[PDB]
Amino acid sequence: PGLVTPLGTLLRPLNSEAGKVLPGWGTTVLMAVFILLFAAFLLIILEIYNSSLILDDVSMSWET
Amino acid sequence: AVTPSLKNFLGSLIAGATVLGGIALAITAVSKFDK
Amino acid sequence: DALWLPNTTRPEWLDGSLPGDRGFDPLGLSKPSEFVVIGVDENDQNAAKNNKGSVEAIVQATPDEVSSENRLAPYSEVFGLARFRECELIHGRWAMLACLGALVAEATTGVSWVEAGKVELDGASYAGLSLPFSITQLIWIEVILVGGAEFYRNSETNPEKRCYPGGVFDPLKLASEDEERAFRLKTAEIKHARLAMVSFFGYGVQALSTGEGALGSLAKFAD
Amino acid sequence: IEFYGPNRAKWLGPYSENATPAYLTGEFPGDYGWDTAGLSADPETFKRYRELELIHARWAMLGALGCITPELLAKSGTQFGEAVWFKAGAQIFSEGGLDYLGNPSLVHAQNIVATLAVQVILMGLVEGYRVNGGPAGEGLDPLYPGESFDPLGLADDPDTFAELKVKEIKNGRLAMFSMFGFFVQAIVTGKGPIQNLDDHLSNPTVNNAFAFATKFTP
Amino acid sequence: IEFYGPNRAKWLGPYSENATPAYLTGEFPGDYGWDTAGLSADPETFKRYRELELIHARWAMLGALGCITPELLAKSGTQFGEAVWFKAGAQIFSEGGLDYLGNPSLVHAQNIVATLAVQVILMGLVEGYRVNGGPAGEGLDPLYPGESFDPLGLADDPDTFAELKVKEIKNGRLAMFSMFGFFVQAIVTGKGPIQNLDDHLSNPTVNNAFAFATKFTP
Ligand code: CHL
Ligand code: CHL
Ligand code: CHL
Ligand code: CHL
Ligand code: CLA
Ligand code: CLA
Ligand code: CLA
Ligand SMILES: CC1=C[C@H](O)CC(C)(C)[C@H]1/C=C/C(C)=C/C=C/C(C)=C/C=C/C=C(C)/C=C/C=C(C)/C=C/C1=C(C)C[C@H](O)CC1(C)C
Ligand SMILES: CC1=C[C@H](O)CC(C)(C)[C@H]1/C=C/C(C)=C/C=C/C(C)=C/C=C/C=C(C)/C=C/C=C(C)/C=C/C1=C(C)C[C@H](O)CC1(C)C
Repeated sequence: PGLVTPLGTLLRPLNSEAGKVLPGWGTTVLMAVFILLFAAFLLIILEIYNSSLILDDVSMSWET
Repeated sequence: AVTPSLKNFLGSLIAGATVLGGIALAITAVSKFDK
Repeated sequence: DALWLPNTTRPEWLDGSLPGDRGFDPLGLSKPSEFVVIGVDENDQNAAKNNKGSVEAIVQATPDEVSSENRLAPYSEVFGLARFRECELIHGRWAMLACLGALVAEATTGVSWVEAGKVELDGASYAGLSLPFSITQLIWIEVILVGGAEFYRNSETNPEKRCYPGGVFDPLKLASEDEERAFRLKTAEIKHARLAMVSFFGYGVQALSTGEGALGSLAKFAD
Repeated sequence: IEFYGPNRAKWLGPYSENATPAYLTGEFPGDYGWDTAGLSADPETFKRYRELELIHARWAMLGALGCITPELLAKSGTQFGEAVWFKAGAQIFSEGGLDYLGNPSLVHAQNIVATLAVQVILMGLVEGYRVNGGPAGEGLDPLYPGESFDPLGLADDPDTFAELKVKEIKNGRLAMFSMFGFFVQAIVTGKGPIQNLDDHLSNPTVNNAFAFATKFTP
Repeated sequence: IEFYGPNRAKWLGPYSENATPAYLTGEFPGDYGWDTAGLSADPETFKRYRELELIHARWAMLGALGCITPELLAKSGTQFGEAVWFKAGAQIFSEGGLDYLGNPSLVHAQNIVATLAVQVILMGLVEGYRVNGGPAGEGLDPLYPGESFDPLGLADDPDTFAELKVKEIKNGRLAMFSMFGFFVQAIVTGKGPIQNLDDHLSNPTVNNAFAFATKFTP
């Protein structure tokens, strides 16, 4: 018994799903795979930017 | 087109995985031994 | 009889009542699995000793695929046949129209579906006939007409008729009032849809592989 | 002329090979009773040798026809680069990778160790399916599955099915003999087999096989 | 026991055709069931194959470690002249005989045929002892004797002793596989194995193995 707007009627199924969370593990292992890939990606760009990992198309000459 | 930097680099991504696998195997070798 | 894995372990919630049902779940994305409901924590900081959620509290909210009336999220769950049939049919019909249209445009004009925008923003030449429009007016007309079409197709409440509407307007020839004839037509349409979606995915991968035209790739193939 | 029962045609002929190895009297295709070593007195071992001979025959037909075909294509109307099944391995390291079918617009594959790893994974999965079934139908016959493997249904009549068994294993023994011929002449002539056939058509009696007999001289 | 019994870790995992050949169901260490050829259908023959395999394993351990050792010693703190097992055989013919550890303060034997005669005599005596059972322990088992020549004797607890059986057999199969690798590398590269490991670490994607894949061509 609160206040009613047309947006209050519209957006209510977005604020409906309160608590429907999965038993078991779910997508946790896949999440771990994406986290390890993201960590490896950051390690790649960090060593490129430090130039501890010299590539071919990467100049690092303050020049392009 | 692999430089020697990338050559000696990819062994580290191997080696860190081997270290974490050694951690996980050291967990499994005594944990499920006891239980 | 004709499964993707011929006489193997079938999924439990796939039988054959649906037309293109061949027992295909390695992932099980259409599973009838329930959802453990955890209540809200004691978020009243007037008093001491607030608490947390509730572990194995509710009877886990037996999932249903009944279409409601709410224009935002009508089906009230995503993982279910009563959404996935409609999603597969709509994606397949758009893929059939798109895969035919790319080939017909490449055959007539000679410009890819990839490079069609670059030759059609400067001149609206439908087969070289110089339509008067411009890109802004095209976006306005496209958005308002396809939006009116989608807001009128969502209004149907029958979960069968949200993909198989029937009636008078869309079935102009009334060739789907039969049982077995319409079942054969649905199980033909779903196979042609499954072909066209994979081939438009192949069009996208050929576009990623440094340009194509679906016959410009064949002109690359020419020898 | 029946290849079954006690009246199967021996490999010899009208000499019926008196005092046969008595542990096989028909009941299986390809039986001629030619067991001079007699390595299969135990029936379980004999079943294992049937399995192994069957799998080697069904590999050897493809191993024959894949070694015949591209040299015919290159001699007739195309060019493949290194169209000989010796240098089909060395085609990868030649210029820019292996171009299949002699076309530098299709497959164009490099990274031979990655190709080998893909080959290892695919062959391991299909062999692990091959042994104990799983998918592709229930594991029903280690010898002759043919449920979906015979999608035209030639296993209807059992007499014609045994006829196709006998034709199958006759042709399989021929293919296994021919591939050993390819492997011996691979060391001997160092050439293509169709080139060897043309050399025999040139010299049927003066360069036939014994010109290449003084090679292995210590 | 997870290692052997009705639920041993079978040699292909989930695809390991979980109904073994019925002539072996556990009862011995190192049993997975990989006799697909079926060459041990008789139990006495199977016993002979164990009798051969355990002896080959126990020689394979020492044959592995004797080849791993000297290049590691030459890298760490010593030198041997020729510290490589390839040309280690010709070191008696090298200048004046062989020097163990590279040290002419110890054995330095010459007259290689006389050393071979001493080897033949001592090996004939100890192999005859291994067959029949003689001094330094009476023969009770041809494979697992377990007597006063065990200065520690870890055959007390039966479960841990079965674990040691399984570990011995697994290390034996690994040592056999390693020595077969040493022999095939001895054929192919003509180089020391630790040198080959360093060369592969220097060039992983080019000097892997397929650089040495155009050698045995006609
Ligand atoms: C009528 C007489 C008759 C004769 C003589 C043979 C002969 C033979 N048949 Mg048989 N057959 C005959 C009737 C029939 N056969 C068959 C169908 C078959 C089949 C399907 C098969 C046979 C096979 C055999 C062989 C069985 C043993 C073997 O493998 O020898 C092989 C060993 C030799 C022949 C010795 C090699 C002699 C060679 C000239 C040596 C070359 C000298 C070199 C220069 C030395 C190298 C020097 C080096 C060291 C530097 C044997 C040669 C088997 C076979 O052919 O296997 C090879 C076989 O698979 N026969 C049919 C139709 C049903 C017959 C009907 O009449
Ligand atoms: C499995 C069948 C197979 C066989 C028999 C061969 C053999 C050959 N390859 Mg090859 N390959 C095979 C598959 C593959 N190869 C390659 C990659 C390459 C490369 C890069 C090259 C070769 C080359 C060669 C030739 C080397 C000549 C030689 O070593 O003499 C030994 C062989 C014979 C004397 C006759 C062959 C049969 C004989 C009875 C011995 C075979 C023994 C066993 C049946 C094999 C063991 C089975 C395994 C599974 C344990 C020869 C044609 C080289 C070449 O091109 O030379 C011109 C070369 O450069 N191969 C790959 C991708 C990784 C394969 C995948 O399956
Ligand atoms: C997950 C699936 C799985 C797969 C695919 C395998 C695979 C294998 N296991 Mg295995 N295992 C698997 C699960 C498990 N295994 C084991 C523990 C063991 C053990 C102890 C052993 C195996 C062995 C084997 C082999 C048995 C078949 C064989 O002999 O190869 C025959 C087929 C080939 C050799 C084909 C190889 C293809 C190769 C690329 C050819 C090379 C191409 C050349 C270029 C061509 C040649 C050219 C010429 C000139 C020479 C096979 C490689 C046996 C083994 O390692 O033998 C060596 C063995 O002793 N496994 C465990 C723990 C319980 C598992 C649990 O998951
Ligand atoms: C039994 C094990 C044994 C093995 C494998 C070898 C092998 C070798 N010895 Mg040798 N020897 C062995 C014992 C003995 N040797 C010698 C005395 C010498 C001398 C003076 C010389 C050698 C040399 C050699 C090399 C010869 C190259 C060659 O022929 O390539 C063929 C071999 C391969 C390509 C590798 C193996 C392939 C294959 C797996 C062979 C295995 C055969 C059988 C399976 C194992 C034997 C079974 C036995 C029980 C009958 C090679 C490293 C020569 C050398 O060092 O040159 C630089 C040399 O001058 N040996 C004595 C004292 C009399 C031995 C007694 O134990
Ligand atoms: C938990 C323990 C731990 C942690 C956090 C670190 C952390 C670090 N060490 Mg270190 N180290 C450790 C233990 C550890 N060490 C031990 C035990 C030793 C003794 C052997 C050493 C010896 C050592 C040396 C000698 C050096 C380091 C260095 C470093 C630094 C850089 C390492 C790098 O770039 O690799 C990056 C590694 C990763 C990003 C991990 C790989 C993860 C990717 C995504 C792969 C995914 C996992 C992979 C698949 C494997 C899984 C197996 C699979 C089968 C499941 C970093 C701070 C260096 C240093 O000090 O810098 C100056 C250095 O030179 N370490
Ligand atoms: C000509 C050789 C030949 C013959 C006579 C047979 C005969 C038989 N096979 Mg068989 N097989 C062969 C080759 C052959 N096979 C090869 C090479 C393989 C490996 C690919 C197999 C794999 C195989 C399996 C896995 C199974 C059989 C089965 C059978 C049996 C029943 C099926 C049947 O009637 O086949 C009759 C076959 C023919 C009449 C041969 C026709 C040859 C055509 C005309 C040539 C076409 C080749 C083509 C051009 C290749 C390129 C196409 C490719 C690019 C897609 C019968 C014993 C089944 C069985 O016994 O279970 C009951 C079974 O499960 N076979
Ligand atoms: C000295 C060689 C030798 C011998 C005699 C045996 C003997 C035996 N093994 Mg065994 N094995 C060996 C080496 C050997 N093994 C190696 C090197 C490995 C590791 C790959 C294994 C891994 C293994 C497993 C995983 C299992 C056995 C099993 C068995 C037993 C039954 C199988 C049988 O009948 O084998 C009889 C053996 C022979 C007739 C020897 C044939 C020698 C041929 C001629 C060698 C050349 C062919 C070879 C395949 C070439 C390719 C080499 C390549 C694979 C590296 C039997 C006691 C089973 C068991 O229960 O264990 C007790 C079992 O499940 N083996
Ligand atoms: C019965 C009897 C009796 C008495 O008593 C005793 C005795 C004598 C022992 C017996 C006999 C036996 C025999 C005869 C055996 C034989 C075998 C063989 C020959 C096999 C082959 C076998 C053969 C085979 C498998 C083959 C295979 C093949 C292959 C893989 C191939 C492959 C390939 C191809 C595709 C093509 C490409 O490009 C390349 C290559 C890579 C080249
Ligand atoms: C089981 C089965 C089953 C199924 O059914 C069938 C089949 C498959 C047939 C089967 C298999 C088999 C196999 C695989 C086998 C293998 C083996 C081996 C490899 C061995 C090694 C083996 C190896 C070995 C012993 C080795 C040894 C070594 C040695 C002594 C060394 C010595 C030495 C040294 C110290 C150093 C110096 O300076 C010198 C010399 C003098 C040189």
